Amino acid sequence: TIGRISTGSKSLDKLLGGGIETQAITEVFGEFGSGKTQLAHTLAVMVQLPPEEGGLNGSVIWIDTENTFRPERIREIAQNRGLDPDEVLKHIYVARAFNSNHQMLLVQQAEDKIKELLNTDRPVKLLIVDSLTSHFRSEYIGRGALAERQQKLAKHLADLHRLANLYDIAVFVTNQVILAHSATLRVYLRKGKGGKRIARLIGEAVFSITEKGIED
Ligand SMILES: Nc1nc2c(ncn2[C@@H]2O[C@H](COP(=O)(O)OP(=O)(O)OP(=O)(O)O)[C@@H](O)[C@H]2O)c(=O)[nH]1
Ligand SMILES: [Mg+2]
Repeated sequence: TIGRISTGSKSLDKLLGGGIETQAITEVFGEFGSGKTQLAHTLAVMVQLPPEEGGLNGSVIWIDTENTFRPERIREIAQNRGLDPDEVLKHIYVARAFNSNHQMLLVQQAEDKIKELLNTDRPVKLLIVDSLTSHFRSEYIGRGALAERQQKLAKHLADLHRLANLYDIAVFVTNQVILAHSATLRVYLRKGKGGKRIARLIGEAVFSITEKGIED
């Protein structure tokens, strides 16, 4: 069965069919400030809620490539949704990827953690890669790079799709914006009037960024 993780926004959840899915890679893409990292921090709390509150009683693996994970933003979102900020942080396993090759290795390490927690009452249910593409865009540049970059990212995305399907995990990846993509679901995020963010699947959802992370 596909699990669904609430985003915190009822509007965005509706657009997604109820939340971010397990057994799928969901890519959010959009310009600087569009909400990609804030959505990631909000899902890393939401997935820890029980299912009747929109979570999967799950743990989180987060591969951070631009040093934008903020443990205090997690604690705030958790505190404000009525969860213990330190227990929520204990269930997020963060690793910094130093380059695209290290990023690829970290996905194989993630399988070790996933296997370990599979017999626990908080199995990994969410794997975040923020940003999926930043290192690949820095490292593979110039004539011949398009093909090489796309082949390396296809292998990385295949590794991630295997973990999502084999272990019933939601994979959530971000991309800052003609080239091919292989996410299961692609969600375009942009800034709207009045501080809102607007999401479109590639209706529209509208959400805010608040003390609770993301919400309508
Ligand atoms: N309340 C709160 N808002 C924040 C915080 N950090 C960022 N924001 C707001 O959230 C908006 C969305 O930011 P992000 O999710 O980081 O943007 P992004 O899409 O990841 O951007 P890039 O990483 O630059 O591609 C920002 O414009 C800020 O207005 C925070 O720690 N607390
Ligand atoms: Mg970001």
